[PDB]
Amino acid sequence: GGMVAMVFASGSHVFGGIGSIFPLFMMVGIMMMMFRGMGGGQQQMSRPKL
Amino acid sequence: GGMVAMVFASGSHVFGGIGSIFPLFMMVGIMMMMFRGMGGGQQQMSRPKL
Amino acid sequence: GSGYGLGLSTRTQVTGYQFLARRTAMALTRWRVRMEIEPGRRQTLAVVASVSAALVICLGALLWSFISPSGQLN
Amino acid sequence: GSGYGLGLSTRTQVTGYQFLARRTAMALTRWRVRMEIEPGRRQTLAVVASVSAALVICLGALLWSFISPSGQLN
Repeated sequence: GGMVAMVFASGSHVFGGIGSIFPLFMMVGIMMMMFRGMGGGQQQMSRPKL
Repeated sequence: GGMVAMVFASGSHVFGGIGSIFPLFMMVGIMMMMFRGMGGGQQQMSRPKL
Repeated sequence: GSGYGLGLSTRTQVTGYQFLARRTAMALTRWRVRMEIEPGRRQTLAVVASVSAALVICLGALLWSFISPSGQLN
Repeated sequence: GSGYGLGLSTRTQVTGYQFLARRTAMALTRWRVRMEIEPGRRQTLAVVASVSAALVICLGALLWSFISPSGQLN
């Protein structure tokens, strides 16, 4: 967010349409790794069960 | 990408905002169709293990 | 007759026939059916790859035409 | 003898040494080795968190430096 915001203060406003697709698509890639990061499960232990 | 790029050189520049949401959502569908073929099993025969 | 004519057929019958065709085809050139590896397939696919690359470049050139035509002088 | 010098090593050996290092470090200050809870880890992690937070605020200052500089006079 900072990397993008710093460009707007310069006035180049290169984003929008053609440019925005990169940060837009790039954002999904980061979320997709954390999902793989949380892998596994189904052990089924929890405070309400105990 | 070629279909999209071809419209800009013609000067219609219809993309950006409202319009760009289609190829954006569309791009996810193609990726989703390919990844579905990957989940075929749970076994390993990688070179390192052989 | 039993197999004569032009009746219906199924998908499993299509691959089955092509398997016998490859096996009997290499039999004419290599005189053996061991078929450890099947190079006929590869030699065929290689042609398919060549033509596809040609079509891709051909289409790549058409895309360039719309991006930069001849009337743009001076 | 064996074990001496700069030989090769593996990743399982790196954790093994850290396990013995913590257990002995605990024995010097608490004189017991039960280690039901391992407080050295947490106290260390608290420092790392401290250092990380300082750097995060620092970059925030760098971010504002480009957004609203002091050079915009007159």
